[PDB]
Amino acid sequence: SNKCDVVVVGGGISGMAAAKLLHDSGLNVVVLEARDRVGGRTYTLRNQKVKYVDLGGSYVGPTQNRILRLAKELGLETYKVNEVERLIHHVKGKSYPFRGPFPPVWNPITYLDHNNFWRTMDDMGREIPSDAPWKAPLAEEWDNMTMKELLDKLCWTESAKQLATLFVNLCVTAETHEVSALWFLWYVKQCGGTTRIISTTNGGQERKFVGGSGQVSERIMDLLGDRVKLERPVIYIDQTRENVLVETLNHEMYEAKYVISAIPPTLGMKIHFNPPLPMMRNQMITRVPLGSVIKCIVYYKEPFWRKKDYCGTMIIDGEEAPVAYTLDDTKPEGNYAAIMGFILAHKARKLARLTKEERLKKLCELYAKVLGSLEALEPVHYEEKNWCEEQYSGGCYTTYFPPGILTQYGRVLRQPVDRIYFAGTETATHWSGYMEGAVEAGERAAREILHAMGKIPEDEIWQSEPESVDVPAQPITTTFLERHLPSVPGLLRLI
Amino acid sequence: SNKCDVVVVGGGISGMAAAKLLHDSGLNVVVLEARDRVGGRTYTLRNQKVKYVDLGGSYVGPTQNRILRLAKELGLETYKVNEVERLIHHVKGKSYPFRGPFPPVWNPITYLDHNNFWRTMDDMGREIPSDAPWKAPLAEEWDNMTMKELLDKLCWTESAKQLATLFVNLCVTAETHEVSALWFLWYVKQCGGTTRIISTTNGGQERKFVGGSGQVSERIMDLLGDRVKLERPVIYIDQTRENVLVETLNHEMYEAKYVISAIPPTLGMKIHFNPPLPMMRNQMITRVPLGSVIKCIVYYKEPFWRKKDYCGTMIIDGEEAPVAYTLDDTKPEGNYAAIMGFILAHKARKLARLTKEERLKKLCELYAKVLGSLEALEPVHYEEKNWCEEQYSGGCYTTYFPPGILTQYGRVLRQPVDRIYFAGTETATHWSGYMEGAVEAGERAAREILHAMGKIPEDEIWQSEPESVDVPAQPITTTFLERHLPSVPGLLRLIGLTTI
Ligand SMILES: *Cc1cc2c(cc1C)nc1c(=O)[nH]c(=O)nc-1n2C[C@H](O)[C@H](O)[C@H](O)COP(=O)(O)OP(=O)(O)OC[C@H]1O[C@@H](n2cnc3c(N)ncnc32)[C@H](O)[C@@H]1O
Ligand SMILES: *Cc1cc2c(cc1C)nc1c(=O)[nH]c(=O)nc-1n2C[C@H](O)[C@H](O)[C@H](O)COP(=O)(O)OP(=O)(O)OC[C@H]1O[C@@H](n2cnc3c(N)ncnc32)[C@H](O)[C@@H]1O
Ligand SMILES: c1ccc2c(c1)[IH]c1ccccc1-2
Ligand SMILES: c1ccc2c(c1)[IH]c1ccccc1-2
Repeated sequence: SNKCDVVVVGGGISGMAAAKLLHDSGLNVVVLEARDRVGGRTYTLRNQKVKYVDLGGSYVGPTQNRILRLAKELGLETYKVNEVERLIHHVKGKSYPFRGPFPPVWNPITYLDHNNFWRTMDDMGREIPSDAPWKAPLAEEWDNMTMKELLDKLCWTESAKQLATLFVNLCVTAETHEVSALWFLWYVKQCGGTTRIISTTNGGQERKFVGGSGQVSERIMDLLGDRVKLERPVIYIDQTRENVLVETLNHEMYEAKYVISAIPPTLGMKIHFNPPLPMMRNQMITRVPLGSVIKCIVYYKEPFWRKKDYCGTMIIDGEEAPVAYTLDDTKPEGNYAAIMGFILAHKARKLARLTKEERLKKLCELYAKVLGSLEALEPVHYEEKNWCEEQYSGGCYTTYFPPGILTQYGRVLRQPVDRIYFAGTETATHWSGYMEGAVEAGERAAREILHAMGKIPEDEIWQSEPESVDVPAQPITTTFLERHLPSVPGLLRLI
Repeated sequence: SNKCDVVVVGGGISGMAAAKLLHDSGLNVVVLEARDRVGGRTYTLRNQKVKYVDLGGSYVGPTQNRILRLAKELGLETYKVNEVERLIHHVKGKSYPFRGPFPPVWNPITYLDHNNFWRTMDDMGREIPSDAPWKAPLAEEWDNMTMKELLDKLCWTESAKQLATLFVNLCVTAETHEVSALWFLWYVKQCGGTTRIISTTNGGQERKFVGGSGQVSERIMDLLGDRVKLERPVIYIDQTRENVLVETLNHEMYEAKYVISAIPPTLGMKIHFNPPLPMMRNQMITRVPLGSVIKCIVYYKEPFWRKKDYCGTMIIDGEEAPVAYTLDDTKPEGNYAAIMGFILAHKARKLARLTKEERLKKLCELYAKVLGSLEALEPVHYEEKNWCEEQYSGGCYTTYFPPGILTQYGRVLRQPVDRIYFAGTETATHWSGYMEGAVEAGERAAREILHAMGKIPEDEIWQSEPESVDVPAQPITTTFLERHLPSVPGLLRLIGLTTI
């Protein structure tokens, strides 16, 4: 058997971050990665036509200080997602160009409804502990409702409901009826709230890595060399003995003092445990699916939308549109002009049955309508990735919690099981579901093990992160009117 | 590599029924069973104190003809669960003895609400195809709501809502808020409806197997001999070559023309697939958890409840009661007096913290109050099984579908993946979640492979089952009043129109 201090299961960002921290501490780490590549839910494809493209996780932003610090240490640079020109909200078959993070509404009733919806999500969020959403004072009430129910309750307008729906679909690549209100509200609040999560400028979509996010995992793999074992899917973990035994599908045996599980919680199901997992984890890892998304990048000779003062961001309401949300994916040099769009939630399932060429045509025709340009009909290249297909991801971006699960099982997610500690973005308390959360969880799990080894004190397991100098956070602000305008039922009570 | 025609993954009733059918058709079958035993979610414990006790699936009933036929063929007999004396509905700290399948109410408004709740469950069920619940006209609308939301819409009394909630908890060992309304309405409909599923006499809980339901799998294992491989958890299935390769955790390799997956759908995750599963299945097997239950059996010197004219059936409403439902589990001979109780859904999680001795005390104190009997405080023995703990079950009784899942993923539950066919009770179209469904699905998967091999025509894949002559099904009947009494909103609509 191959003997080491710690086996890290999964060479995604979380696993790689944990392995790098343990390696840097002088421990012998081995990273066992199921795939023939590192990066997991990050994947950067290189070819002459795109140079490079992120087909998985890509965007980083302010307050994601851990992924920015790790990336900078590995010699990576960020550039800003193009948000110079106008965003588009495409509503009832018409493009409404706008500026700012939130699509505007003109109907005064609809305005109150929209304002109240975003405000209420953050108000509810403020009662949900980041590290313990199940401790929210109304945790049971909110966990026992879907986002669909909450939105049906809150939204007096079809307009607000459709945008809130799009927002849920885009945040968590799931339907409003699929997810716990408590979990969703937690999810938003632990990314710093509605503005932070939805924003390009000053939000989660501000930046991308020059040369692609896959370089974070690739360059930690560069550092660790042969400590990374590719095509080593872990099938079995045995903690009955002095040392933990980790077995891979190619029959290899790894012996460690401790294990970090840096895989999506539900992919814990692909590992056979001895002894059995405790009851609550045994059931938890069956209750926590990942969302559904196809990431699609259409390439053009030029970023022709910029000529019409569109930045390439499109928010596209309604069932018919295959893509509800797009960003400009042009390279910082202004070449390899491209529009990135997500086919979200049920549409990922619906449109997966088409050919690549058919999806390209649907995307091109949608983009020609929304951008109002025939140039959208003349793609020079197309790249796409359906994350629903991935045995070793389960989906993207992340794990959602259906109604009732977070309150009953949420405490389990990072509870050590003897000498197995849990990393993975799902176990983060901030930007859980992001590359940031991956780094937070990997490093926290690694330091749980350093604490178990008597190498660090309890108070050093959870470590704050200095703010990035390259990507500083600007405060999230609201207006007096946004804070105090009445809800639609608020305005009715008054009449 | 160990070569055969069909590898069956899982030695529950479904995989055993599949293996038996294929074996009986002249094929070379292997059953790869993860545990040191067969039976899966069925498990008959034997010791001197209890003689035998089903800690898992136990009850069979009218319309469950496939399990009755399979059991009978294996030499098993059934007996009737005790329903001679009064059932108890325990609501708000008081016991109300009654007779008949549904706890009665006297309050006329409450009467219309209860009547309408049960009627509406079945009315909605009649819209849902057993084999394609996603084809219900309102499939999307019903699949996008929880049972909590549907009860909130339907129940105009707290009384009906509390009984309805208990009904859901008891039926699918899940909270009303955890489960799809479409799926739950399908689930009840595919068991023959509210009366059939809830009833002891003339329903799902009418009978038990003499000696325990574990005998079904054990006796099929005896028939198959060494073809059943215990402690062979499957870890890897490879379909990239001419023959399917199935690898187990101990590194044994099996080579087959075809595979039957007879494991709960989500436990499909414990297998690494080459090539990868198609997208829809890849995601479906992460979206379908099993419910949560502790089955608890408290033993007494005598079935002392019978002397107070109580059959041992207690429907116990509300949060404090660890157990919401009990049946007399006394042996047919009248000895090893016992009360079987379920600790359901969240209470299974909540009370698993306690010691066995502490759960026993809580159950006795409950039974003492519900039965008005100090004798309930004098148990002689106790057995329990928390199914939440089982790596190779995931829970009990069965897989539930959270909102949105059944319409998006439902269609691939039993869709073959190249040379893998899917059995297990979850893939049944009648009494899915039950031993009956396990038999239906195992046999159907087996016949799919027989069809793929050109051994039978397509029209023999799905086979009807002759009605058991031993457990005849009384039809489910409604009275004129039951069909036409207005809902509470129907009564209110009538009152509106009279005053006009
Ligand atoms: C897919 C996706 C993700 C994504 C997103 C868009 C798409 C289409 N956009 C994002 C974004 O713009 N910014 C961001 O921060 N995140 C975005 N996401 C999410 C992001 O990619 C993930 O949160 C992050 O990559 C998660 O990292 P983590 O390290 O937690 O998880 P992982 O990448 O899934 O890595 C797990 C690795 O484990 C291997 N694996 C799985 N099972 C096994 C077994 N049994 N044995 C060994 N290895 C295993 C996986 O192969 C993977 O490499
Ligand atoms: C647990 C339970 C179930 C139950 C119930 C009460 C409880 C507490 N009450 C019931 C009742 O009164 N009447 C009834 O008809 N059903 C009742 N249920 C449900 C019933 O037990 C189940 O529907 C039924 O037994 C399911 O049979 P099925 O054959 O579909 O599935 P299974 O029993 O889970 O068997 C699966 C087998 O597969 C093995 N396994 C799992 N993973 C693997 C891998 N990777 N490799 C190989 N084998 C695997 C399991 O060990 C199991 O044996
Ligand atoms: C709200 C709004 C937009 C996004 C998100 C949440 I996760 C993300 C990743 C890439 C593009 C866009 C998003
Ligand atoms: C409704 C009512 C009662 C039951 C069921 C559904 I699954 C069954 C198995 C054992 C006891 C009770 C039940």
